[PDB]
Amino acid sequence: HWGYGKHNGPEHWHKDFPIAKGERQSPVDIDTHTAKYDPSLKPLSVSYDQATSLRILNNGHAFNVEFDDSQDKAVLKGGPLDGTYRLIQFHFHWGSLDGQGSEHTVDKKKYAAELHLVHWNTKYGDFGKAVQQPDGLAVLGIFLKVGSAKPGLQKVVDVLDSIKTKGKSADFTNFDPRGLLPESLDYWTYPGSLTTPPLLECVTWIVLKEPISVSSEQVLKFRKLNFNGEGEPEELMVDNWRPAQPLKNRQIKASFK
Ligand SMILES: O=C(O)Cc1cccc([N+](=O)[O-])c1
Ligand SMILES: [Zn+2]
Repeated sequence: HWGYGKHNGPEHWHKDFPIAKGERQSPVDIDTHTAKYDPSLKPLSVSYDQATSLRILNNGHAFNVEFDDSQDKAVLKGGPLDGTYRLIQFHFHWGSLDGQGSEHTVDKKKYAAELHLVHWNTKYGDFGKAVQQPDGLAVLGIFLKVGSAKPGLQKVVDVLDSIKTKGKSADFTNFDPRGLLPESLDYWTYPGSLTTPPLLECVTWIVLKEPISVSSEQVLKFRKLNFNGEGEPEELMVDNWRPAQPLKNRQIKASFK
């Protein structure tokens, strides 16, 4: 099934998911010179004080930190959005080396990794219904550069040994995602898609301008994860990023001058 090898990676996905060649696919390259400042954009409202993390899962593609999304406890609002979007999970994409790993690029620059905080529009009731709608999801994307450690990341890094292989989970309560945010909430936004199959065109992307810094040691621990299941040939979970897709008939808008 789909993955990130030679035989099953991004360049193959269209055969099972023809929307891979669609009009609003993600990620994209962000051309900072052509993204226009939109004064009508609002500040983003990230309200994570009541967030309830529950579990961390290796799904064979990344690891997900899952939240209780049965009430409006961690929500994203404002920005480009109408209405309220509940946090369901976050996950990352990363490289085999520090010079690649992000999905979005900035003037063709690849970051070492990219964090995706996935939220669904409460007007649709549940995640599965929301992904069927063009305004169903809001994904907050945050770039990771290698430098100083991110203290708030370390709890995640240190549990990864317990979820080495596909289908492993571990309890992961009381994790505060605020510790993964940069200082500024300046952002770019555009309409796009899930970046893994089924590649549904249901996402308002909000990509923060300011990266977070993580240490080399932190990203090295991401790269010890496995795509494979327990006792299968080990294949390191690295390069689990989809490359930039054609922008087509879209505009990327900036919240900032
Ligand atoms: O790979 C999946 O399981 C599908 C999926 C589910 C939730 C968010 C997603 N995203 O692209 O941000 C993709
Ligand atoms: Zn993602």
